[PDB]
Amino acid sequence: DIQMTQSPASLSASVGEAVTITCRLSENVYSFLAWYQQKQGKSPQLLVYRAKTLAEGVPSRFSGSGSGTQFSLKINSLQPEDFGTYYCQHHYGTPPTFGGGTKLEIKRTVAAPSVFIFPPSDEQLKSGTASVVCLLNNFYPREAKVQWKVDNALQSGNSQESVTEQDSKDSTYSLSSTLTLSKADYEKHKVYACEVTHQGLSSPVTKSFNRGEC
Amino acid sequence: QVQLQQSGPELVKPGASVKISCKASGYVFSTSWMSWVKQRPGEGPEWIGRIYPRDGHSSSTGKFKDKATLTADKSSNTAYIHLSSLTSEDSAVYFCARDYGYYYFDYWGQGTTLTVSSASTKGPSVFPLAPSSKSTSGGTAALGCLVKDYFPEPVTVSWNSGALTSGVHTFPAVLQSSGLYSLSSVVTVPSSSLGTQTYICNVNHKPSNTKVDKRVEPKS
Amino acid sequence: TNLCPFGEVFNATRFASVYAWNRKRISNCVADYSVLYNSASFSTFKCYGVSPTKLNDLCFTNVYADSFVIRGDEVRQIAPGQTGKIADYNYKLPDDFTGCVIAWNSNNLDSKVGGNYNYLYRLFRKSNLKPFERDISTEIYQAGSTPCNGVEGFNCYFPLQSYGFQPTNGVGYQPYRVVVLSFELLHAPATVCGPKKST
Ligand SMILES: *[C@@H]1O[C@H](CO)[C@@H](O[C@@H]2O[C@H](CO)[C@@H](O)[C@H](O)[C@H]2NC(C)=O)[C@H](O)[C@H]1NC(C)=O
Repeated sequence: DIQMTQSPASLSASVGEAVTITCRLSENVYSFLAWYQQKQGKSPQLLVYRAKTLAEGVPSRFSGSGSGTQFSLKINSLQPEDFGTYYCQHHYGTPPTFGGGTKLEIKRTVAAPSVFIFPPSDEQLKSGTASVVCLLNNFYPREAKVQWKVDNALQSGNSQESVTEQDSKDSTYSLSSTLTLSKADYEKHKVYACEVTHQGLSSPVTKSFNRGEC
Repeated sequence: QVQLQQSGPELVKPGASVKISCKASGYVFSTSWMSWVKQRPGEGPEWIGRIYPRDGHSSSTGKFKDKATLTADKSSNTAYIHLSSLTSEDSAVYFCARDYGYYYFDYWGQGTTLTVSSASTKGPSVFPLAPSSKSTSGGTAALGCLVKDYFPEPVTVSWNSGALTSGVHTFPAVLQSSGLYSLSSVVTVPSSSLGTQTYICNVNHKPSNTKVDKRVEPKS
Repeated sequence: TNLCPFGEVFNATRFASVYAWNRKRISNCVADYSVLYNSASFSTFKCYGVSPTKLNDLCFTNVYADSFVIRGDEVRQIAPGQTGKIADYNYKLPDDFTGCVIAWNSNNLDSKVGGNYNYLYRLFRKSNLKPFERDISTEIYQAGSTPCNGVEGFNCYFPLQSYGFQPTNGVGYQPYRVVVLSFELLHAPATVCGPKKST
């Protein structure tokens, strides 16, 4: 088995910019290297084969070069929909092996999150649990801090987050954090808030509700 | 033209077997090979093996020589992969790809997710994320649906049966400590529309055949 | 076992002249090149674009088998990016060539007492040949500004000359039989593949 190594592991760049990623192989494969793009929840899609041959439907912006043990992929001008993981794969006999990927993010102008908060449904409360949801919408960069405060007390161990993939047009991320509490616990405290720190916000913004529509 | 439709997601108890299928169209099924690729979350793809439907010959890697067997029905143009003695390490996404023989893959299936769990199918509870009451300057409001305590994945959420798609964000499911999954979908809508328009999330968890359409509207 | 008919290419009783080189397309077969590579009977076996060990592991759309006869010192010209009368005017290989050049000595079969003049080569040509181009024209070569008018003359010559191929000519002027295997990789189903690695 040939072993393969891509650089960078990770990369951010703005629309219209030019990008080169590289692949490095244990063995001489001559020309038998392929390149794929992949996105979350979706299959990989061939971009290049035989080191240079562009696949059908692939924009002219994509370009493959290299030989032997060293190979490269270039995009002459980035587009908002070019985010994803980029894999190289020799196709020089059994077994065909892949690289570990390169994660391309689109860099863009800093954007501040729109923060919203959602108290537990009456129905969920009957169930015996309370879920409080904090939403951060359409922000760049991805890095953001959510602090859960109840009656101004910091909360740990009861929050889970998930983030969306970069928007194909907006190039923004969105995030959600959820606080899970037994009903009795939720009944003990009065004010539930989330506090967002992000590069777009000069000071952390807070969004709060008084339990019971108080 | 060329399409490869794989079977749906599969939950299987440890130590069992499973047969995943790939139905091919748009090309001579017999002149081309069909490769199978495994991908784990957070990892690159991994080639399993290929089958040549005309003569029926299969090739695989050492690792997958015993786990996986590959078959091809030229009557229905369907390639199959059979995985045996299933462990948790086997749980993954499995893609069928068309191989002209050169070991690059120009056309891929949609993948099939294999969950190998002693756990049991559980239905989602759908709770609303009602619209907040605020000044609504700029006229952007948010609303959504919380899909909670379901196993296994996935869950599909649509808004107004596909009619609403703009500003919709459905977040990746997180694994809770209970081992059940939880997920939210939200959308950003005009504030003025809140009274006039009705917003409904259709949530379908096919493993338990749970279809729930929940309406979301401001409380009290 | 639908083995590739390499043997009719290699073991043909008679071989082309270089200017009128012969080509056989090979397809829908199994190709074991490894038995061919480790043979002392081949004095040349050079592969470009591929490795001799991997040749059984690779699959190709089609294989082309070009064969001719040249003299020993000219075999060096049958590599990619070479220059000379044979490479410029008779048989030219691409710079991106993918395949194997094979050659062996043929003095016992392709020599005669007066030396065999049946094998010919192109001495003069107005332009260098493109890769995989064949030119069998016998038109008179107009080096000078004189209108040749199909007449052999002082500044007007016949394009094809002949080898001696005397049995006693000595290595490097002796006849050598060449087989070029080029590997065609197209965006299409493979038809020539290596032996099954089940072994
Ligand atoms: C040309 O013919 C010779 C026979 O004179 C072939 O040589 C034999 O090939 C078989 C395999 O096909 C071997 O098992 C024998 O040991 C070979 N014999 C000798 C004396 O070498 C040869 O294979 C033919 N050439 C090609 C290219 O097929």
